Amino acid sequence: GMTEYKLVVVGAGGVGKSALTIQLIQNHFVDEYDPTIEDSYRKQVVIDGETCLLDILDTAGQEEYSAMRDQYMRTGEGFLCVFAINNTKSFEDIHQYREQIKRVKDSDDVPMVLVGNKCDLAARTVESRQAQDLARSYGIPYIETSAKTRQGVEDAFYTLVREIRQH
Amino acid sequence: MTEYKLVVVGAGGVGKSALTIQLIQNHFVDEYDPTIEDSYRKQVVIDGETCLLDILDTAGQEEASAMRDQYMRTGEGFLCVFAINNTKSFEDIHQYREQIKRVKDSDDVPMVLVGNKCDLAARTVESRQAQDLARSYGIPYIETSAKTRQGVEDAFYTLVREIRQH
Amino acid sequence: GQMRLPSADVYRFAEPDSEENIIFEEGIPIIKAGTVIKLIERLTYHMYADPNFVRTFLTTYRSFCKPQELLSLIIERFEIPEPEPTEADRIAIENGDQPLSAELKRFRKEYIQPVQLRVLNVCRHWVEHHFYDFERDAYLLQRMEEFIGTVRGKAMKKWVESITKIIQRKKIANITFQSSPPTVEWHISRPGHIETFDLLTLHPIEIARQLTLLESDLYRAVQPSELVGSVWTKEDKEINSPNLLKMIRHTTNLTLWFEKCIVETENLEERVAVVSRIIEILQVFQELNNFNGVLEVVSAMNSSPVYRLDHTFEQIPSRQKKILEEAHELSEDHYKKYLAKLRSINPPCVPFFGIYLTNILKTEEGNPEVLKRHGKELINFSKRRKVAEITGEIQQYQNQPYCLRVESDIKRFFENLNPMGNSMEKEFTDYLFNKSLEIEPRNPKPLPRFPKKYSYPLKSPGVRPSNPR
Ligand SMILES: Cc1cc(Cn2c(N3CCNCC3)nc3c(N4CCC[C@H]4CN)cc(Cl)cc32)cc(C)c1F
Ligand SMILES: Nc1nc2c(ncn2[C@@H]2O[C@H](COP(=O)(O)OP(=O)(O)NP(=O)(O)O)[C@@H](O)[C@H]2O)c(=O)[nH]1
Ligand SMILES: [Cl-]
Ligand SMILES: [Cl-]
Ligand SMILES: [Cl-]
Ligand SMILES: [Cl-]
Ligand SMILES: [Mg+2]
Ligand code: NA
Repeated sequence: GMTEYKLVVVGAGGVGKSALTIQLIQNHFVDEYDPTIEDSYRKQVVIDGETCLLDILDTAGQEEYSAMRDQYMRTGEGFLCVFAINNTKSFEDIHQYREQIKRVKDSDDVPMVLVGNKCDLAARTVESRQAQDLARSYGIPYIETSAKTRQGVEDAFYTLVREIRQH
Repeated sequence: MTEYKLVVVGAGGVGKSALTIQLIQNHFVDEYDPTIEDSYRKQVVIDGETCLLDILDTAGQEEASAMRDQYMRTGEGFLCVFAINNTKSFEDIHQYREQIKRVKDSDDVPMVLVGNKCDLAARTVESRQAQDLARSYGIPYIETSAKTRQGVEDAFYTLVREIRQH
Repeated sequence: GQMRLPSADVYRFAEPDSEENIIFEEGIPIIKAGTVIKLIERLTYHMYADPNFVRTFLTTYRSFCKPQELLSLIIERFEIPEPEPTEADRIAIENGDQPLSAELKRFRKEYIQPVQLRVLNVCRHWVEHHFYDFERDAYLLQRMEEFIGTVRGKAMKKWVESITKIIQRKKIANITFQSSPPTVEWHISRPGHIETFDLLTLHPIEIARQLTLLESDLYRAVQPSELVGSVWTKEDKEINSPNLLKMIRHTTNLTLWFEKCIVETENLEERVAVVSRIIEILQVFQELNNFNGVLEVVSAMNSSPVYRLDHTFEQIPSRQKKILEEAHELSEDHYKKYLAKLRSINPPCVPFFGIYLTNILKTEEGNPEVLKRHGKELINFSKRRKVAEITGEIQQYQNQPYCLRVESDIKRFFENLNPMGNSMEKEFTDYLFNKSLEIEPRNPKPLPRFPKKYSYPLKSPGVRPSNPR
């Protein structure tokens, strides 16, 4: 029936990456979660008037299993590359995540978005202009999100779906 | 996976905890640390069916004797343990049997009679006397050693079969 | 009627339950949220024991209460005032008679003694299963030793003396089986010739057995203190989660070793033998319920350097393609078949830890620390119960030992495995991918030929065990 998009979230650990998918798939208006629940990572949405099913893989917490990255990434059609705006190292990691995705997918043009995540009130160290410049150099969109207010979360996932649809 | 709530009861020092830890960890505990209440879980395939055993290990010391109704209400089946070198622990069995029946308001509660410490030569309770008691209750009698593992799986898994068939 | 209680002014744990201090989930009650005072009251409740709650609380409480404060609170819980004589007792005493003290005796038997025993059970579980609090705070240990060592009165004496001994044993701190382990199996490498040990010269059965013993030991060593609070993801992860990280780094090294064995075997026929041997090891991992091992192999075969080796794939026997495909199917649909298989097998097993880590992290990130109700902040205990359900599952699979004999030299070989050498991760995984491109170039570049590198027979001895008398 409706199209299912397999999305994969990648990025450094320990800096709130998991809040992106939790806030999306959540009961938006009840701050609660059981990730063990079958299809706590599947969500039917309407994007530009077209209903589809998002299947989101977020292996947050498994970052030390670095030799499993290919196994996980191979499942995906589009990728959210996430860094924290108060963690410069996580921003510097983005280049290698993108290179690894290109290699797994055997393509120079994989649907992907760059996401800068605000995970606390600690001082921002990556300015939006730096991240915009990086995204432009890659030819991909940039979305900033809050890990607390849900701002930007729908835009991040919907923009990625549009990237897949327009590939 | 069906879940089974087993409760191990009997006089202080008969080996309830040693039996349970042998089942759970394949280890024999030499120390005698009196239990207040401990609980364990074990996934195991019995007669081709996977289940999850919740095992409640209870206090045998008489100072805890007023706190039993609460665990007898929740248990599905009971291992009634005495030690074959302690006649007093065998005489205490009928008090546990009667209390379980009262609390669960049932004459038909899954139970197994366990004579533990069967590795020791100096027996004071003869198998026949225990078997006669078990027959009067309608339940099997299994002799065990928490030290050697003799009969340990048989005791616990027979109780599971009793609950299954209940 | 119900027993009367001490005045809440002299004993804080007698405040009535209300929605301002405890909330229950919709035959003992399950707590959704409460003040720390109410959680401790129910942890040590006079009407029933709740061993699951004791484990849940002691595993997770540091997110809402400091260890020093917990000890102060349970000592306060323990010190229960006794009621004054009743009117009937007074009249007896005024006549020179001994009072019946019926209400006092009932309160001792049905309130004080169960609450005090359940406080001691918390202390006992705390010392036996969560002793790290005391290892990290010597003053906390002194306070516990003093509290236990000064409990008076004969009703508690057996457990006070026992807990005192347990503490002293923990400060200065054997398996029996239903049958004998199978005989250790040898192939080209013979016992004591560690210099020849390699993927194809050790027996594939024994490779799988010794890796399973190693991976089982690594799995069994991970304590809940390495997991609660998501501490393995934070800046101090090497301090707080060392056994977990050692376990993960072993898994990563084995996956990279499999990839390295494959792509450094440049001759096609030899590389087919290497891959075939790895899938045989995977088969034995499956037989042993070593799911960590299964996924180590699957991750290697799905890696970018190996996945693209179509000429190697073409020569793998159909039956072995099927073994690998069914192993990969365990991971599909968010590990649906893996989860069902783990829950159906007869242990011992070695679970894959990664799923637990993601579920703990998302449970802690996706639920609030407190619930606000009637102007009060209540501890969200349901969130902690969910974390402790995961740590309890982990612990349940840590109990059962494997009935397999250690081979000390093979164990040392796999403990010391270091496929990356002195190279950094990026340089090494780039090296593996460039080797892949060398041995099977991208179309339309022609496929080169390469000389053999192994001087010994490539035929596998198979994975069915042997048994001499
Ligand atoms: C046996 C073997 C397998 C692979 C690599 N590989 C391939 N390849 C597709 C591209 N052509 C090459 C083969 N498919 C899979 C696979 N899929 C899951 C569903 C079914 C199958 C379809 N993708 C799972 C896993 Cl884990 C490994 C897979 C490389 C070498 C060297 C091998 F010897
Ligand atoms: N020889 C032998 N000793 C045993 C056996 N089972 C238990 N013991 C010993 O008997 C003592 C009491 O064991 P324990 O398991 O603590 O008994 P318990 O019934 O749990 N006691 P409590 O009711 O106070 O909790 C320990 O020293 C233990 O090693 C057995 O099968 N053989
Ligand atoms: Cl839209
Ligand atoms: Cl996910
Ligand atoms: Cl357990
Ligand atoms: Cl190596
Ligand atoms: Mg005991
Ligand atoms: Na920074």
